[PDB]
Amino acid sequence: SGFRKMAFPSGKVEGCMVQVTCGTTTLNGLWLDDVVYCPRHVICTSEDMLNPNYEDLLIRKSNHNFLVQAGNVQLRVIGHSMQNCVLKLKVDTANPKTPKYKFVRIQPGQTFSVLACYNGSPSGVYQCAMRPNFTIKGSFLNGSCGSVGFNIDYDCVSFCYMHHMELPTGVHAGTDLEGNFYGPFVDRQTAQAAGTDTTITVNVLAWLYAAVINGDRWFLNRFTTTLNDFNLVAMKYNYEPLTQDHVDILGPLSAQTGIAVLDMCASLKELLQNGMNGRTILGSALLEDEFTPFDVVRQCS
Amino acid sequence: SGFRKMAFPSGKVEGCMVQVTCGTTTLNGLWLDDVVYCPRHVICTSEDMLNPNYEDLLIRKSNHNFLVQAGNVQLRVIGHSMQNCVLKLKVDTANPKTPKYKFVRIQPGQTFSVLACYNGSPSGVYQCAMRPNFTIKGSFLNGSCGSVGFNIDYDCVSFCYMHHMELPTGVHAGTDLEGNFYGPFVDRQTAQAAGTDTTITVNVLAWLYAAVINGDRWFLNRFTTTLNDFNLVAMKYNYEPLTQDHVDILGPLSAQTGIAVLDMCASLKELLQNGMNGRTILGSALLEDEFTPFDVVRQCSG
Ligand SMILES: *[C@]1(C(=O)O)C[C@@H](c2ccccc2F)n2ncc(C(=O)Nc3ccccc3F)c2N1
Ligand SMILES: *[C@]1(C(=O)O)C[C@@H](c2ccccc2F)n2ncc(C(=O)Nc3ccccc3F)c2N1
Repeated sequence: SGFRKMAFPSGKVEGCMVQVTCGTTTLNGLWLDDVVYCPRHVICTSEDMLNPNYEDLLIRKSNHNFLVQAGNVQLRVIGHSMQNCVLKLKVDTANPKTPKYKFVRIQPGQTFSVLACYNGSPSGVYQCAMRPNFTIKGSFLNGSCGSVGFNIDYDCVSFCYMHHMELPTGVHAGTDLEGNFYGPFVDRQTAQAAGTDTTITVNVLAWLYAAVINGDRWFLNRFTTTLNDFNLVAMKYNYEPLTQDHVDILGPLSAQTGIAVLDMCASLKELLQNGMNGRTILGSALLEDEFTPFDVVRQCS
Repeated sequence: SGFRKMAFPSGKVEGCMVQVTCGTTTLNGLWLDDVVYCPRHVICTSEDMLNPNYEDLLIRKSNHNFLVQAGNVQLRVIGHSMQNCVLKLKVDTANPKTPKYKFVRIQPGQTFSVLACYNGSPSGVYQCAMRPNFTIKGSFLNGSCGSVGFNIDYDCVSFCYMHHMELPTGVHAGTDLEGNFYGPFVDRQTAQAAGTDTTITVNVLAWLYAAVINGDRWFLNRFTTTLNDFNLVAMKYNYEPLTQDHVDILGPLSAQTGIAVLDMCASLKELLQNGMNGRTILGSALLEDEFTPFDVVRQCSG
């Protein structure tokens, strides 16, 4: 029993973290096979980040203008390229600790573990959700760029995120491992608007099932609802619309608890309209939306 | 910016997790040098846990009755001994992945990372606080016993906790790495009272400092208090009394934010007496106490 925000064991990813330096700038890199991936803004100086011309800046750089360090040992760059917003520094030696890996571009509402790093060294690990507005609510300080997000499937590491910036509003933005930003963000020191964020409805319902499995049932009510009627309330409270796909994804949790998905929706409608009235669910005074149905199943089983 | 419950990277601990089987019972073990550490209840059957005589049960066990497996590598058990509530199985080979380590008995209020494991395989990592009543609020299922809690200092792993049981109340109990339980708990399937739990006051104040560093300052007030005055409110609200030692440990955060500790105490007093009025602090509608002043410094600067 007990329900916790749980990150994946980070060992397979720790062995891939390197320090990347280009002039005065030092950030983190991911060494997989003979390639080191890192944010391309590593090639920018203070007077460049307002509107950098990355193609021009990268031309002024040579393979030897990048110092890559894995622990104490220095790696040698034999070819540099730019793929969207990521720099790919090809090194002469393959990382012997390269795990079985995949690059995946996750969907909003999905979760992953962040291995926060500083100077190529892992500092901590925590679980994040990709918000519906494509930002993440992380914990990042200067030097944390190049830190990655990932999921594990048995022995396969699926890398899905690379940290690129903290927006002026304190929220975090980054790319997939092909350098494509999640959301409308760009790699420049400019005020950028994140969309209106919404609550991940299917994740709140999954967490309500996690609470039922762990003994917290006070919120289960005599009322019920329809999918279209529930969405009327959800739209008022800035919750993302619930589809039949979301109901289907919730099927295994519904079966384990004996609680119909629409009945759990009925309980959630009353929690939104009437609030929690100073009560807690799984140790929280707010409705939690950063656990997917898969996160609940794998933690409870 | 941002504030999160952050665990230590678990790689150095993953290389130490093994599977330990004794008859039908399988749980996790910790392999450091040529010793495998695990809960002594591994030698019990379902109908032994009511009141086991561990010394008598262990006498019926020989080295070959313990099957120890690190991945697919089978370890050969050449010695066995019981130290308090842990079994120490001597194996014929040193773990090549043994990191630099220490065994520590943490104090109540201190935090640590838990690497939850099943069948000797790691499944997740999360941070826990050793509650003032010596329980932890974790996430453990059947098969999780033998999972460890730890802290990392540079390259050194300080193992502080081994999981042994979930009480009927749903909370978790275990030992340090010398097999001494935290709290009054025993390793038997019996109803056991965890005392009244109290809130770690120094940790709540540290998190209020973390909130101010992150821009959350609505709760800051034009009031001040004294140590004894604050403590009359802390005793009313089941918060542990604040001492000058806690004040001193908060020193760095007070210096960084420019907010005196007794002034932060006055804000906490107003929050205890008036609630949060439906507002949030660092993404929470509750006062948080599972972050120490060290956890705040490591994250807010580091
Ligand atoms: C990242 C790096 O490590 O190089 C760090 C990251 C950052 C900075 C400060 C606090 C947290 C945090 F995650 N970061 N944000 C922005 C940038 C950057 O290179 N440029 C920049 C500056 C200001 C606003 C937007 C922007 F893109 C970095 N660098
Ligand atoms: C642990 C093991 O893996 O052997 C598992 C742990 C447990 C059980 C169920 C849910 C969560 C959880 F952490 N556990 N709790 C108790 C015990 C045990 O061996 N005996 C027992 C049973 C009930 C209460 C106390 C008690 F000691 C285990 N074993």
